[PDB]
Amino acid sequence: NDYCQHFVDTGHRPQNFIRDVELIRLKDELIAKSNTPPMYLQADIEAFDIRELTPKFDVILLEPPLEEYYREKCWTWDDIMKLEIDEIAAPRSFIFLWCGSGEGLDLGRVCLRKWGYRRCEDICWIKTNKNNPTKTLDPKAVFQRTKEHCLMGIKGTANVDIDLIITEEPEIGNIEKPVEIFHIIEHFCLGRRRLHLFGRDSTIRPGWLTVGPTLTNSNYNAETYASYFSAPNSYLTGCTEEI
Amino acid sequence: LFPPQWICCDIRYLDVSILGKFAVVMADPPWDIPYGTLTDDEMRRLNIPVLQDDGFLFLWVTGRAMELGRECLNLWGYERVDEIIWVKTNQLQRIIHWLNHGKEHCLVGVKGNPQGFNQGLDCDVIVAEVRSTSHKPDEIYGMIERLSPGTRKIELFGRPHNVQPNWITLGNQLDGIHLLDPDVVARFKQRYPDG
Ligand SMILES: NS(=O)(=O)c1cccc(CNc2cc(N3CCC[C@@H](CO)C3)ncn2)c1
Repeated sequence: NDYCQHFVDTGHRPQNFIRDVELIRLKDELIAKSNTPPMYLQADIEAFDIRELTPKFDVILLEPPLEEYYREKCWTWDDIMKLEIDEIAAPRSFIFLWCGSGEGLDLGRVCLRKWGYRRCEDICWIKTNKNNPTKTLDPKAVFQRTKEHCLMGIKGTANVDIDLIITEEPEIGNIEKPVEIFHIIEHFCLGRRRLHLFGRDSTIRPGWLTVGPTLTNSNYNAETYASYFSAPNSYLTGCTEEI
Repeated sequence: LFPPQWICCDIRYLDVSILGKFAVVMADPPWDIPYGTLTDDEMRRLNIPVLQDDGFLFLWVTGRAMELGRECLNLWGYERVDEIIWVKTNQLQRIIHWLNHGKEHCLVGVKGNPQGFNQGLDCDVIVAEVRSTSHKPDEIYGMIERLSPGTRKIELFGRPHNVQPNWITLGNQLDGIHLLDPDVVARFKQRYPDG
């Protein structure tokens, strides 16, 4: 059966018909044990000197609010590419950049290279439409856009997850990204200094520092934050038992 | 001339100018990421720019060719305007480095100002089962036909099971040469009087 033809016939996206979206590890308890408490800071990142965010981060999750998401401030790739991300990334560290589905697939790669990362994975958020089997197509678009990409970059020197996330297309005006990206990220056991830029009250999470203009409250303190990684907790993977 | 056509050859050397202009180019390159590999400079030098005036290019990429494919795209005169994702399943509609890979990517680029294409009929996700080696899902031909009905199109690095009506297929695992279009039969004679 041709699922692309079906979509042309019925409006049901081909990914509506993927199913399964043995053996147990559940190591996530290791992660959750070593998790730092959630810290969060309201800040206008356009006007915020990101260098005041210390120490250097092992993982940065960057979710700039793109104009294409809305169809209180949209960020262009011009704004994003000028963030001084490399000034807060650890010499060995990881980035996850939400790029949307348009020009960001190119300009996000430029950003990654600009900040010193090589792209090592391309994670696709595939959006099903089971609940209502076509939006205003971007003028350059050739096809209907039913997915978004999160780019994973690495700078500096086992697999549980796949590079796909499959969830139902959220309500129009809902800009939230699937919480599953946090599960993929934490399953890598990368380092415990994890920063989420442009997070919201609703994304605050144990083990992460969340910075965004729409946070209603802040509890960030640099020395307090630094303390969570002071010896003997320095180079913990975040997937180890407590010392 | 509608029915399938093909040219067993080395794509590095065939003078593709004999073929005329196409509404759609598709290519599954053997990226250097061995067998019948092209190097990045051999890829870069492919004379893609002569195959189209206005139309679309469909370029399969993996690994570091996600970056190199974008480079070739722009070098060849194209802007990437879409990126098709083939989600791979096995029979039971079940999804078959740092992460296991469930998908292959096909960059979509545009050159010129195409007219009379049916944009937005299909979406950018293909769900199909994996088949033989580097055998891309047949759904793609249906997607491209609906997007550009009737027009002439060309596929690079294809195999015998890729020949399709309205397509000229190029590749070195094809069987000989088989051209039906009068114009292209003429030019092929003047350019290669002896095969
Ligand atoms: N003298 S050579 O044997 O042709 C030769 C030897 C070493 C490299 C090359 C590269 N140039 C190609 C490759 C090609 N392939 C690649 C493998 C899959 C096949 C499916 O048909 C399509 N097709 C046309 N040109 C050619």
